[PDB]
Amino acid sequence: QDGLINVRGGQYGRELIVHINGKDVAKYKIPDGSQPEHVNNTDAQWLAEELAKQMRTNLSDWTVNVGQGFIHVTAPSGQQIDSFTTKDGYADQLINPVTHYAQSFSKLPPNAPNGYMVKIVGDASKSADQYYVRYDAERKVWTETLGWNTEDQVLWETMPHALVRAADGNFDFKWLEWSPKSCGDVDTNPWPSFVGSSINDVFFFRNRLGFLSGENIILSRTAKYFNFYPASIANLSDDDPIDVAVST
Amino acid sequence: KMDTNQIRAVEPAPLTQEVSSVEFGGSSDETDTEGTEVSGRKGLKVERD
Amino acid sequence: KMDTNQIRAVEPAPLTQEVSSVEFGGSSDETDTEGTEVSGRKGLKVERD
Amino acid sequence: KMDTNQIRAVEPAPLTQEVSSVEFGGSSDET
Amino acid sequence: KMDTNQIRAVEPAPLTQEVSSVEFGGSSDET
Amino acid sequence: KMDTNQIRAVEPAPLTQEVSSVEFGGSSDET
Amino acid sequence: ADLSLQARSKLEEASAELTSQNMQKVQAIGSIRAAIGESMLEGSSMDRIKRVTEGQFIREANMVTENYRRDYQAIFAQQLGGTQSAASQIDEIY
Amino acid sequence: KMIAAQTAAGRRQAMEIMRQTNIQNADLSLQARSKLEEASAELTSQNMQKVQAIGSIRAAIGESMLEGSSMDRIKRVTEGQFIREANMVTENYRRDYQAIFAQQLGGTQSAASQIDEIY
Repeated sequence: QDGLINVRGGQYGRELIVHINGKDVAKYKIPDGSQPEHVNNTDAQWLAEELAKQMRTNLSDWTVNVGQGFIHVTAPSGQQIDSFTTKDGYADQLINPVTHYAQSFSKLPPNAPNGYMVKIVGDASKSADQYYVRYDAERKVWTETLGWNTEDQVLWETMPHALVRAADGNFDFKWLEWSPKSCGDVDTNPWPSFVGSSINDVFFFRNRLGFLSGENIILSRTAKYFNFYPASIANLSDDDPIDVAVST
Repeated sequence: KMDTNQIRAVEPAPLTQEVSSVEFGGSSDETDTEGTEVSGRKGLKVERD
Repeated sequence: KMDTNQIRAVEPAPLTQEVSSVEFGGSSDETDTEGTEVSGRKGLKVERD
Repeated sequence: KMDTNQIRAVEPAPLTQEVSSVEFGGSSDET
Repeated sequence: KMDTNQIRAVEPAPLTQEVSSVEFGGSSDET
Repeated sequence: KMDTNQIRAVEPAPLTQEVSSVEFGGSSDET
Repeated sequence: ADLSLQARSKLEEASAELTSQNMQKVQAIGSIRAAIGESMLEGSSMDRIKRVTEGQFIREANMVTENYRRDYQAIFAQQLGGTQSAASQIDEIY
Repeated sequence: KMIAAQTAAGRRQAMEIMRQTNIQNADLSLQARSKLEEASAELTSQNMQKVQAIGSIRAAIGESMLEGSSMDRIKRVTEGQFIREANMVTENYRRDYQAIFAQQLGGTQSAASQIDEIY
């Protein structure tokens, strides 16, 4: 539904074309650059504004806003994009479309809006590295987050509870608040493998909270007792929890 | 015929101080969230008043 | 005589995004084929209904 | 330690990015 | 010696500094 | 482990490819 | 036309590197496939470490393709720069 | 008539020299964006090693069963090492930008003086 357009500088005189649902939306040609007045036409910010104004006229509602170096397009919730491509009139590095599916983390917009989800699927064939990252605006950094349509939490009602001594001396019997999964989708970050079976036993192996499901051992992270999920889809941290189902 | 001072007055685009990058999970630690991030037996212990 | 607009209108050949290579056997794994690729005792086990 | 030994033998490369730039010749005007 | 072994595997990079300089062309005077 | 030890000593070279570019001179026209 | 042939050269240099990284990919992943099978632990964690290591090799191929892509962009621009320089100079002749 | 043609040649010569330095200036601006990407890709690669290394450190301190302020320090320091070199990558990009920003400016001033001299 949402898209972005990078802006890089235009290089003085190349036709810039945007395709929205097959329409040549917001076609614009930078001038040659002979007069000093044309020098202002090359900076990235002004290209974002000018392309947006033409996009406003061509598109019905399609609320479009421009950041420091990008162009954000939002569909009117009636129809989706369904085709998002741009022509630089040059080598590709003038304006390239940014959808929610990037091939590489290198091929990512620097600016982006406040919250923008990207699935980096390096190879379509392979489960591989299909991790999601999402932009953070307060600090210009992309932080990986789990998938959009996935659910991150267990019920906490069926998960084991704890009897906790309170500060005043009396005793509380609460459930344990675990950690929502925050790395990937259900296919790439599977469930802790006890979410369908009862928990047999509880133990503390070397600084890890341990559960025995039907057939497989489940151990949490070393530091975090209630966090049964790996930290990152890529570059496993060697602290992440272990889930092994005894072969035999 | 151009303008003499107009060329000089033009200046390049200003500096961008910070470069955006991917921050993989596990880098963030010891934040100010009330959620349990304190680890080990330190988190489980509660003081008596 | 040429046409100075015609030279400018000419543009180089467009970008080729992907480059061909060889996948030696063993790179492909865990596909959607019904053929038995699941390995170990997991594949041999069958659930009860 | 079969898992730890063999994974240490993986060793993928960094592959830092490398870029070049465009050039324009210019022209000399006669009369 | 788990702490000593792992810290030895940390290996951050020094990344010494590098700087370049400006250039001015000059002009040729006619009449 | 005779087979594993010796094959580790094989070490063939990768020898990545290298290609150059062609050149043309051009001419200056008189009259 | 030289740079156009040079683009084709850089494509096949990158292609040769892709196969070279690929034949090490199958040896390294194939080596892991053995130990996972021999570990007799099985489970979700074992599928992860193969998945993560396989993810590293795919990132390797993506960057090689990316480096060629911007290699093409630089010489695509360089070809175009010569064409515009020729167009302006030809125009001044007349 | 002849003098008018020479002046018409003079301004058109100024047009091309200004156009040439504009193409070069726009070239370096795209090159600045490229160096930002190279620095950005390095920061992600350094971030990839950071979480593995820090994640590895967290594993042994947890299993060390010792805890305390000193063990919080060793993680704190080795995390600091990754940050300080991450800052230097950003600093090196700034040094690169300052040079090309200046180099773009030098071309504009060089073009300005030559154009003003023609007429």
